[PDB]
Amino acid sequence: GEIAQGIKEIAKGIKEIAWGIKEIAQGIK
Amino acid sequence: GEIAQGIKEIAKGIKEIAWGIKEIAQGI
Amino acid sequence: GEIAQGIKEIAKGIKEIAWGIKEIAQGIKG
Amino acid sequence: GEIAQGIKEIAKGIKEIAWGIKEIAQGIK
Amino acid sequence: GEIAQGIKEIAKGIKEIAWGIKEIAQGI
Amino acid sequence: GEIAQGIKEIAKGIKEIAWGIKEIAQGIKG
Repeated sequence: GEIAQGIKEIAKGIKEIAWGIKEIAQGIK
Repeated sequence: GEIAQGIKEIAKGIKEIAWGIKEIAQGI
Repeated sequence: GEIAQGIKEIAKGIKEIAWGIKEIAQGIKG
Repeated sequence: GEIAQGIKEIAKGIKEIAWGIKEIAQGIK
Repeated sequence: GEIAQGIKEIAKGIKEIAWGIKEIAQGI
Repeated sequence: GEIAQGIKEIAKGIKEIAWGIKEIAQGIKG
């Protein structure tokens, strides 16, 4: 499904955002 | 299903983003 | 439902992100 | 609906995140 | 419906967040 | 669908946010 695909792509991007935010948080410390 | 799984994975990632944002806010 | 629960947990996390971003924005004012 | 309510609350929080990010972006300049 | 409207408003807010993040990245 | 379109536009914006966050993270390395 187009919706199923979109949700999968959002999940992937959110995982990448979570990683980058942790990098920023550690990089500020 | 696949949608239920995707929503669960998004919820998990958003919880992790919320924690990291709090760490940035405290770190600043 | 599992979807209903997931959406509720996303709403909760988004509220927490919104709070932290506001704290950062104010904290950059010093 | 619980889903309808959740989506409304997410939309509200995303609007607030958009505002705060713009504040940070301007505050960095 | 209400869900379709909410998803449209989320899409709009995410576009605005994407622009602001790019401004921060360029500003840094 | 309107929902299908909205989800696609969210996916696109989230990919762009992910890119910008990576740029910030690397840019904080200098």
